[PDB]
Amino acid sequence: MKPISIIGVPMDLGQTRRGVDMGPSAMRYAGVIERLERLHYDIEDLGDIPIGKAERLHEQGDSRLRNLKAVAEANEKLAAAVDQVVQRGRFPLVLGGDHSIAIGTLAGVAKHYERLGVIWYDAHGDVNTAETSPSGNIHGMPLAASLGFGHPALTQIGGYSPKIKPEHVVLIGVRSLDEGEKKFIREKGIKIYTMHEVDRLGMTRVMEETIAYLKERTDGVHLSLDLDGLDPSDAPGVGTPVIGGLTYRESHLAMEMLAEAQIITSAEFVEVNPILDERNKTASVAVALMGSLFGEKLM
Amino acid sequence: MKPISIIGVPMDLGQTRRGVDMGPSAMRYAGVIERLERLHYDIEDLGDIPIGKAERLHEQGDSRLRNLKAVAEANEKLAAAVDQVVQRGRFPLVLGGDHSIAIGTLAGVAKHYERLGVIWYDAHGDVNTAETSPSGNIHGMPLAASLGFGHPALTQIGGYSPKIKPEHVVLIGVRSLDEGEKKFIREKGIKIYTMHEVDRLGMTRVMEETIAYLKERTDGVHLSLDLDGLDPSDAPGVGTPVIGGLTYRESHLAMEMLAEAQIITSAEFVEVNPILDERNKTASVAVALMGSLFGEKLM
Amino acid sequence: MKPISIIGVPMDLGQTRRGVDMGPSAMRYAGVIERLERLHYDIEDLGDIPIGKAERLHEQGDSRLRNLKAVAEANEKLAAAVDQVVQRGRFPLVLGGDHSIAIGTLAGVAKHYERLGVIWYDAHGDVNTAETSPSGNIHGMPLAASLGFGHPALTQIGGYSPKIKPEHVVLIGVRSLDEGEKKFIREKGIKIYTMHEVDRLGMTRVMEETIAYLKERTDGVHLSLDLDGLDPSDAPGVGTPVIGGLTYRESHLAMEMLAEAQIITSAEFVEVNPILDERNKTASVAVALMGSLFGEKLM
Amino acid sequence: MKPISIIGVPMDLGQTRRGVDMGPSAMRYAGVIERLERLHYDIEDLGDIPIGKAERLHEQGDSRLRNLKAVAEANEKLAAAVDQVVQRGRFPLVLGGDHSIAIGTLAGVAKHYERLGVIWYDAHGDVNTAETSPSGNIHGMPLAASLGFGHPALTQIGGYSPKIKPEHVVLIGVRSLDEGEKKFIREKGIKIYTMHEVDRLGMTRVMEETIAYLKERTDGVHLSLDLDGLDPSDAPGVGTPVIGGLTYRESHLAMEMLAEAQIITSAEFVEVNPILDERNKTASVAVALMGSLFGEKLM
Amino acid sequence: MKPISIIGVPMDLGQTRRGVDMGPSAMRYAGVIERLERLHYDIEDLGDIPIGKAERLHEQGDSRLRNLKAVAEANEKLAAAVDQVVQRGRFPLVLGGDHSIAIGTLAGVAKHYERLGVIWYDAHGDVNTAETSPSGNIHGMPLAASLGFGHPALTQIGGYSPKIKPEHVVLIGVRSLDEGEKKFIREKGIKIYTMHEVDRLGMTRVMEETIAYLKERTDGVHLSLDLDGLDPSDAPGVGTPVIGGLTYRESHLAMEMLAEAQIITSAEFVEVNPILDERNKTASVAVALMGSLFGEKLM
Amino acid sequence: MKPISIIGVPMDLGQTRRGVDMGPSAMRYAGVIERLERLHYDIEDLGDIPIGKAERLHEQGDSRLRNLKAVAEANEKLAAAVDQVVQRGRFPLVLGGDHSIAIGTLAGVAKHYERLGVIWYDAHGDVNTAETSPSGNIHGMPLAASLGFGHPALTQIGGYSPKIKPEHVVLIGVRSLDEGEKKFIREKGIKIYTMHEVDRLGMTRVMEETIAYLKERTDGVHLSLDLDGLDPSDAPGVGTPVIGGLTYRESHLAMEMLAEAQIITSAEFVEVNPILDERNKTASVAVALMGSLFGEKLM
Ligand SMILES: [Mn+2]
Ligand SMILES: [Mn+2]
Ligand SMILES: [Mn+2]
Ligand SMILES: [Mn+2]
Ligand SMILES: [Mn+2]
Ligand SMILES: [Mn+2]
Ligand SMILES: [Mn+2]
Ligand SMILES: [Mn+2]
Ligand SMILES: [Mn+2]
Ligand SMILES: [Mn+2]
Ligand SMILES: [Mn+2]
Ligand SMILES: [Mn+2]
Repeated sequence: MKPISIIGVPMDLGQTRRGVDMGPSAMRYAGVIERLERLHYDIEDLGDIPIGKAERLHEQGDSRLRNLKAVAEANEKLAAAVDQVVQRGRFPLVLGGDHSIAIGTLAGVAKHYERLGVIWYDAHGDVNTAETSPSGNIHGMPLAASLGFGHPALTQIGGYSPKIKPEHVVLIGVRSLDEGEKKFIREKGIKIYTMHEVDRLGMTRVMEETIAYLKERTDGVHLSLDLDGLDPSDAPGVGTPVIGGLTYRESHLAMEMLAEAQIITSAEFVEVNPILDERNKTASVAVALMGSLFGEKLM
Repeated sequence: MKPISIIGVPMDLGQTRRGVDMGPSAMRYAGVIERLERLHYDIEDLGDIPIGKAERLHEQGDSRLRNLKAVAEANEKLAAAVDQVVQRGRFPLVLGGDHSIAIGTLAGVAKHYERLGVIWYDAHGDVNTAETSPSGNIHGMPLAASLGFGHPALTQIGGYSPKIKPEHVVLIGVRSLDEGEKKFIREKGIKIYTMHEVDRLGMTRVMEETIAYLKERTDGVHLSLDLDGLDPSDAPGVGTPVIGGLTYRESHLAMEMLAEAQIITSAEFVEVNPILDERNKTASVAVALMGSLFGEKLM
Repeated sequence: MKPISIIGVPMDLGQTRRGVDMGPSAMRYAGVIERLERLHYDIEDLGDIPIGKAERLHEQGDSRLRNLKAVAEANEKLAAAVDQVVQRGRFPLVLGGDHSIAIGTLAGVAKHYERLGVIWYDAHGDVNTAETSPSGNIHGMPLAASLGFGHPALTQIGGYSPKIKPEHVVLIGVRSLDEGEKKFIREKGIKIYTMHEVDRLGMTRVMEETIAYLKERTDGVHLSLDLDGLDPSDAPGVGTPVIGGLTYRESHLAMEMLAEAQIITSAEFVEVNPILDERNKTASVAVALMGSLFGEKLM
Repeated sequence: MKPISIIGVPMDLGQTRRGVDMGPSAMRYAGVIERLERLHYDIEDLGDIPIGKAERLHEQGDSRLRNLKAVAEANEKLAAAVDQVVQRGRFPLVLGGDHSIAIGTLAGVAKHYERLGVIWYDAHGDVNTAETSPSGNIHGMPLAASLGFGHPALTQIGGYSPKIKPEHVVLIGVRSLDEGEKKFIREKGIKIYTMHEVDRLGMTRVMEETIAYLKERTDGVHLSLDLDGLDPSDAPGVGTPVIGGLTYRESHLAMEMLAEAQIITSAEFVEVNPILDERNKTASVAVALMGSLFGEKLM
Repeated sequence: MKPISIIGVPMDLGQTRRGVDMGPSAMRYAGVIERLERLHYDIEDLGDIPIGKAERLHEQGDSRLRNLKAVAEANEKLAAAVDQVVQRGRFPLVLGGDHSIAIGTLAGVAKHYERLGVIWYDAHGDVNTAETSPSGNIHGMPLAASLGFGHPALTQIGGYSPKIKPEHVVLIGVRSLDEGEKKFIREKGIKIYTMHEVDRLGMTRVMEETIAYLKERTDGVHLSLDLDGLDPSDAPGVGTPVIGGLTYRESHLAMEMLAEAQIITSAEFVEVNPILDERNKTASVAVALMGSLFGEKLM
Repeated sequence: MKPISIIGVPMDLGQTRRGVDMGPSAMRYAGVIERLERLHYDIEDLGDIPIGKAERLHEQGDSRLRNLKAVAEANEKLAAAVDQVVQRGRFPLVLGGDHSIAIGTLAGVAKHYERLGVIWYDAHGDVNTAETSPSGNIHGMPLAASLGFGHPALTQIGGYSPKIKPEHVVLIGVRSLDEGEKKFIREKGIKIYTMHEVDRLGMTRVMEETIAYLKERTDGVHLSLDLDGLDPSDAPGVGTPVIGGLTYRESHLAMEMLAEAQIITSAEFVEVNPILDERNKTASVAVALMGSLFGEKLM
């Protein structure tokens, strides 16, 4: 198996902080390195991408895009870092705060694939644009931006766009969308398994369908896992908790299936928030999930 | 869609209080009005039904029927209020404390239908009578009384009985019954999905069966939802918590299915107890469930 | 039905204590006696088996087998006590601390059956030997020892070995194994339903398969239930909690199914740890499960 | 186990013959006696119930009820014979032609049970009445009549009615119904697993659900198996073949499950028609199924 | 519902006859008209498209495209007839011999839809071209030709091409392909459920996936059912029987699901061959399937 | 891939002939050579092993072992032939009559492996001994003999015993056993999937479990396929047909799975009986199964 390179991006740049910047530190504390070493991986921790400060009481920036400069600049550096990791033939594993970092991760990865697919495991769709976002928070726009729909500053990160096509994205666990997002998912024809579908189909079927779909049409698959995809009972420490989510068992099963499938070529675990967490529980859950993603088997 | 009229009944009249009288206040605090307005409903909050005080230690009374007078009188007023709401062509949404208020809600509603059905979502069956009740608490007798079995002060509320037939009732989530209640359910032939059946069949099947059953034999359906039907992990703040209940996901799914089905013509969310709740969590869960019942869709 | 005899074994003899010695007391506090009496059983509480003190860091002993003498001696007594209970035609119900006591329980029971089967409900396999155990804790070796694999001091308890054959054991809820344990399960061909299988098959199917399997090849079945088989969210108070376990609902269903099946001829509920418990919750869960195992029905 | 008494009823009394009268003879030829003796049963063959000749043309009668007198008289005698068998503490095994004989079998059996359940394994519902039957054939009315619906001549056989309640009947394999039958099943609330449900659920689940349902509400269960419940590829020799039926494997499985369950207290295998059979194949299939029902195990 | 217009195309134009020209007559004999009338449809039988005689040897023939002129001319007329039926707002139901007629049916239908989907139920893929066909039989090329890959004579029928896009086609029951066909399916990315997938997934899942797939991307769906998709045990009378096919039960279920889905806007049942049939069995099977496709329900 | 060498053994040496001696000829007629050549294999047909005539009545022969000399001598030659094929680095494919030839095939193969596993696909167990056999037919003893149980004449073939260990055998499709055979399977602990297990688990799961089991404990696997493992509807022409068997689809799937698995190192298709076959159907089924076993894929 190829070596892994961890990159942490302690970003918490929404209009107001959510504590997710501490995510990387918490997951490191939970033992992500050690967990992966036990699985016999050659893994390195490149450290963290530097993040600019958020907008003070009065600074320059776009109303419709909170902390656009800092967000874009951080993502530009991440894109470079991720690109290099891939260049070196290593698997990039990005740990983060804001899901906004998916813009940077996909920017560095996508250029290396003809048809890169994406499994967006999240409670939210993240397909807002400056036009549709009620808040202007870029963390609610990473998927749209990566599809080539968003502010120029975000869609062009890495020097190109789009990074992926809508037919190569599969949303899982979604249970919170803005009307514009519903319209977007709908009009762009993005495959999506809302909690409703998981309830009616069961995670095993959802995963089999997802894996088969992407496998038959992509040459690499990126897993963008937002911990809030899980229910707050299992993952209390997240930036924006939403009730009615995926259980740890469903998520653990999903990771094992992806592992077996061997389709994931890059991944990122984001939005861990120590402020709402209980004794680093969520960070530990993230690490266990990474463990399964990377081959850990119960027998 | 027709307008909605909310009626609160802050009743906590068992032998000893359980804190459920604060349920309506908590659900209002959780934003029930606002939640429904966003769905574009013409909704009004009629306020609360006045409740008489509880009897003390050694007052004159019926020990087989704790606080019979106050309970009956409050239910009589509620029946009148509900009746008028239906008269006005509005949907009655009763919020409450004791599940005893079902007697009043059904009294006001039933007379307006030829074959009114009932979905009793609860951890308990509520089919005790003065003869079978170990406690004498009327909150453990609402369903039986509404079916016409029990003591007269309760069965005659609204000026008639019974309000419904056993063949039109479906119990869901039951996991706590007295021997007499098991005998009652059994002898009266009441359809029931205990936690065992939900476990073996899955909520989607349980709801499909329920919806079809009632649909093919009633002209209106009343939803009497006791928050303790959900597991205390999801709904800690209830009058009488019972372990091993329905998850919020199963309940959310159930409400969405009922909404799609369009069979619910009146509803009541009861037994919310702020004293055992965690930061109004259960009240918020009640409101989210109401949201789904009234059309809120995740996509 | 035959009478029940409860035997408590307050053992907490791993290298370092885990608080499980308080398990019997906690379960008695949760009302195990009363619960069973209500089901109309003739039940007695024989009390507790005396346990020798643990060894201190620099004392002569066996590093590969922590507290071997005290563990072996306590199990020898238990075996005798259990044997007598069976002799009297009573059902032995052992309550405990360390799962090591399974050696004693099986020693007293097995000799009374031609083909005794075992359902090992646990988060761990407990099939380590002095050779494979990283810790040397005997509580991680009870199943192997009972199968005749391990150090003579444990395998010979009761004056014989093995107590059971690998084809008559079914592991359920396993999610934590040492490599040697994986090899053992594998090479010995022990039937096992890891959390993965429960996720894919569902508890109803797992239990039907298990019950049918053992029923078609044994003349008695022993249930060795380790509370840590349940998820720490339901059973926080256990010696060695492991995330991703069985829910109380799945476990309650399992017990009801076993009861219906009438195959359990002896049982033991172990590893309850008051130190990590929340208001005797886990002890209460243990008692509710016992209640189901012994006939308690929700309707 | 109790002794078995075989009773043959060579009835072929629809408007026009279907050859099913030869059913008993064919099943005897297929070795039903020998098959059961090998299982170590004390079994006797009481012989055949005498059947009156059918109405031709210039005979006073009714079109709404073909051969009502002969059918009724034969069923009256069968009821008596069956009654006596039960009186003697023996298991009544009726072999037949027309499924109309279920009227007689149930008449003799039911009176000996408080809540007799029925598993109706058939391609048809058999719930027509003189009013709903397009043909007037009584073989299409046995279940309805036994439930107390139909000509008094049929509903009163044995001197009472109804023999069973709708809540204690489970139809399996149904794939051919008249509109009135659909209405009947629907309005009476008879549990039914059409070929659609078997396809979606699988026979193992169908049988587990059926067995549990009846077990939890009856004190005896009668199996009324019409060979046409099986697909004509497995059972070509039947009175009224209908494509899309149960396989021999599903039926064999069902019989094994019922045997395990120990719920069947009486049974009848009917509608075998030598005229459409291939080398007594269907008769042989009936006997193999009876073998499984009575304990024959493949290992 | 809209009216139906049946069109028969008695074509048997492969290099050597297969008897499928008699298909339309056999299906009419099996009662297709009467079957649909009972379902209350306004249906007409337009009769048959005239078919030119086949080349013998010493004529203007083509070993790469057997009977190209007659095949093309017949399909041109069929296209016109189908077009007119659609024009009239009627549902075109084409009955046939060679599956080559799908060229004509799709030519008349497709032009009326933006994104016409196709469910190709067959034992074969029918995606050969003059270049890849070992035989030169056009009946092995209808799907390819309709996708725009084939001789101009076939691809241009109706005055346009292609009639459909590969993303809108779903093959079901395939079990017989030429290497070139495997390459074609593969390279064009046509969704296909071979018998292998049906075996592993089950027909219910195959149909749910298929229906959802096409529904989310087409504005009309054409069903091209080749009776050889069914196993020769159920459908013996077909032009090119292939062992290991779909059962009548799976096919019947499929038709019911499509009916429920309401996605089929045109259909054709082809390749019925009276010469290999047993008492018009296959023709009767076709009619029962049409009955289900058009609303016939077993309850 | 390595070359294949076909060896035919036209043996029909039970007490009375069953026509299976013609099996090799029928499978050759069905095109086994041609089928494999198309898959691009270097394959040779070594011809047939000479078989001695059988005893009549007034001739030397053991009733407990019908035709022991001829059977043993034929198997001795076969063992030699198979041994040499393996020596040459070729895959031995034995075609046959009596399943007794498994003794010879395993004798020639096993010696070349440390832990040879066996998949015994059959309607019968073939584990009788001279002591347990009701008939004395050696064709009902090949598995037992190969396990080292039976007449020295059979157990010692090839100059050694046993050829395999019980832990390395998996029986599939069994549905016909003698009591002694049940005891043998049971006591020796041979893994077995009776038709019951296939019904409850489905062939995909049965095969996955089988493949994994053997793979994790053997260095070569021999497939001993008796055509009677399939249901007589699919494989009518077999020596001893037994109703209720595996479908062609399940068998075809099984072969495809084994092929994918790459675990089969030798194989034999036996018991084909032209006398009960319909137009060489069973022989053609055998060849299609061999085609799948050797790589034939439907897409
Ligand atoms: Mn996000
Ligand atoms: Mn999120
Ligand atoms: Mn209640
Ligand atoms: Mn309650
Ligand atoms: Mn343990
Ligand atoms: Mn444990
Ligand atoms: Mn019938
Ligand atoms: Mn019938
Ligand atoms: Mn075709
Ligand atoms: Mn075809
Ligand atoms: Mn054999
Ligand atoms: Mn055989």
